[PDB]
Amino acid sequence: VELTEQGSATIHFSTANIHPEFRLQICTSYVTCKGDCHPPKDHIVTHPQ
Amino acid sequence: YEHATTMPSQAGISYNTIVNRAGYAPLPISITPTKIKLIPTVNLEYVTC
Amino acid sequence: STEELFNEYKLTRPYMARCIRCAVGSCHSPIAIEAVKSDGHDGYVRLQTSSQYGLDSSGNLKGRTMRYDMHGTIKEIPLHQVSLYTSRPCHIVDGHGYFLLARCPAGDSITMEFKKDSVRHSCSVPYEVKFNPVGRELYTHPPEHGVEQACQVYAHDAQNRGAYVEMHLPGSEVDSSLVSLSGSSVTVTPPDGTSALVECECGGTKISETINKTKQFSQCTKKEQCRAYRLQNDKWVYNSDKLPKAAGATLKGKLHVPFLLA
Amino acid sequence: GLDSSGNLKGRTMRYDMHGTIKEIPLHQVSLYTSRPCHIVDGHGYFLLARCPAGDSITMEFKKDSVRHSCSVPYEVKFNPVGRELYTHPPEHGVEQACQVYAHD
Amino acid sequence: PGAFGDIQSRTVSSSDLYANTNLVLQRPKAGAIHVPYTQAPSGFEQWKK
Amino acid sequence: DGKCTVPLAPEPMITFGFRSVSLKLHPKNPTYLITRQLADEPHYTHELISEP
Amino acid sequence: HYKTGMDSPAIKCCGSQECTPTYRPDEQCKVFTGVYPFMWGGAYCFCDTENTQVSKAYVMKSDDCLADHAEAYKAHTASVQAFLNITVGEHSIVTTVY
Amino acid sequence: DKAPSLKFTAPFGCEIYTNPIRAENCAVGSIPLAFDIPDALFTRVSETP
Ligand SMILES: *[C@@H]1O[C@H](CO)[C@@H](O)[C@H](O)[C@H]1NC(C)=O
Ligand SMILES: *[C@@H]1O[C@H](CO)[C@@H](O)[C@H](O)[C@H]1NC(C)=O
Repeated sequence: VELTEQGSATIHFSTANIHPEFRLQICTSYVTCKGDCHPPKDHIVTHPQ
Repeated sequence: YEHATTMPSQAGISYNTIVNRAGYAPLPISITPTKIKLIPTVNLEYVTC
Repeated sequence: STEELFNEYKLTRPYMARCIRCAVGSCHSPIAIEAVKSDGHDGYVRLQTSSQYGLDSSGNLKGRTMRYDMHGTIKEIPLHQVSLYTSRPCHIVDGHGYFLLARCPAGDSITMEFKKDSVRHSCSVPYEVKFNPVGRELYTHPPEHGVEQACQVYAHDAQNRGAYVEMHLPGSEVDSSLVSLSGSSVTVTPPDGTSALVECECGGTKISETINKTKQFSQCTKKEQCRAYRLQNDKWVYNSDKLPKAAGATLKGKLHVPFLLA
Repeated sequence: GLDSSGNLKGRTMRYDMHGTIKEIPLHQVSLYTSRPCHIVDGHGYFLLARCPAGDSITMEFKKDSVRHSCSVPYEVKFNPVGRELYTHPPEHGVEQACQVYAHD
Repeated sequence: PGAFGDIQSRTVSSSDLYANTNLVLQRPKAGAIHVPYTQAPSGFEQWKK
Repeated sequence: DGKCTVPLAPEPMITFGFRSVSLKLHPKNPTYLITRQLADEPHYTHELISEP
Repeated sequence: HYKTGMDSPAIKCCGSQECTPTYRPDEQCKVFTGVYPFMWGGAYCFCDTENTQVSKAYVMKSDDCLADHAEAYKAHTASVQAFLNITVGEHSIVTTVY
Repeated sequence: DKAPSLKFTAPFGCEIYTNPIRAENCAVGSIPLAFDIPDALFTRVSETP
């Protein structure tokens, strides 16, 4: 990910956890990132998990 | 996705509702009844004059 | 008889359409079959063909005549010279417009044939033909006697019922026989008394339309280098999907469908 | 493919008749199965035709007033290409690899 | 598509027609002028069968 | 060897449910439906379908 | 029974086309690129590629829908009727009774 | 009586091809990778943000 002096960075991630909580590692830091996820629309998709 | 609601039968008054999926943008729904017609099945018996 | 044929044959132009199996391989047949309807009961089918029935190449009423387009020239044949068969030989009942009423057995395809000069023109299409018995006895060949029951059959009348098909302005049909070659120069000689749009791409682009007698386009070296589309656009044609479309407003009238189910 | 004398012709069948060799144009020669067949070409002893399915094959022609016919009980097969079982080749679809008796 | 009522008209003479037959256009064969399509077989004929 | 035109069956009508796919099939010719799971046991099915 | 109607393909040599909006029952339109149409009088376009063909289709009623059609009804509230000979005291009447 | 080919009856979603006879994209097993990376690509903590 590109990094600037000050700001916000967006990262796209895929999880199977309904209540995810992981330790995202960046250049040196170890951020603790948590939240809540919700079931998706599609019952069936055309790509593997 | 199946949604269900109950709009009172009153012409000229809008009915606004919202569909909230677990992790998706809310969907606004509006129903505006301009006329509600009740048409009985009538069969002619006779004619008088 | 003359009143039915007014819009059908005052403005007629039979066409040549692609056939997937024409006596050798696939080609452009004069009798290409567009549709076969076999929803009637006693083995009566109504074909729609690129050729036309009941008049001569000039456009005057004739008894039993199949009229077909051959490379731009409208020609004739008697209707008894044409053969039809699905799995066994069929028996043509009548013809009218683009449509032909025949009595056919059941089959997985239908084939139409005729020989005019020396070669055999044929067209076979994979349209399933069905034989539908009437009643609760599943015969295959109609009985000689029994009891009369109501049924729906393709009638032997060509009167104007409520069903119509569209006639459209024909698209320009390319003819490569017009483009001949004088010494290192293409030359377009359109058919006598008929125009030809010569779309010709070589050094300098050429869209010369209004040629009537003969023109020599010496800028272009070989015949295959450019095309000479044939323009008549006086007799209108059915809205076939096996023909090119003419630009602009194309609809020009309605053709009544004969031999309707009755 | 060529006449009684031994010279190349366009589409000609050459046949032996009681010791003397005769010729007839191929468009007078017909053959059929359950339904009529269509001759594509001929060469030497071999004839390439387009035939529907049938339990036998018959070959006929007519010379003066006698019809020469020969029927043999050799099964003729129609082999659809792909995974859709058709009896007559479709007017449109998708191109698939097949093997056919080439017209050469 | 493929079932009774795949095409629907309010009356015989009505100008409206609801059609749902999975009509799909396919690519034309090389060097051929025609419109290749694919659709479910008629539902009226199937119902009659 | 060469290329020949083979038909194209009507597109199946697919309905999705929780761990389920329902196929509605309307063939014009007897058409082959082949099926397999993408796992250690394919459990392949191979059917010929003529009627809807 | 339906009838799949369809317009004549619109072919453009060294050009491109656009789909007309659908206005007919089940109308589908597609512009197939890289076509080389080949009429009875030789090739149609002098243009190896970038030729376009517009093909569209739609559904109509069959020409025999006036006679060979099935009509769907909703039925309710049956109305019973009878045809009676009534004879009362040598007085007779044949009538329809609701 | 061939029965369907391997392209239709193979496990793990393998795709069978010929010339040469091969199976592609089998979703089975795991590839172990061994990396020998020169120190030139590595950057010190001071250089990186
Ligand atoms: C399963 O098949 C039945 C009929 O066999 C059908 O009614 C049902 O809808 C199918 N399942 C789903 C999820 O559609
Ligand atoms: C009832 O009416 C029918 C019709 O006229 C007649 O045939 C029948 O004999 C009548 N019965 C009596 C008992 O009158």
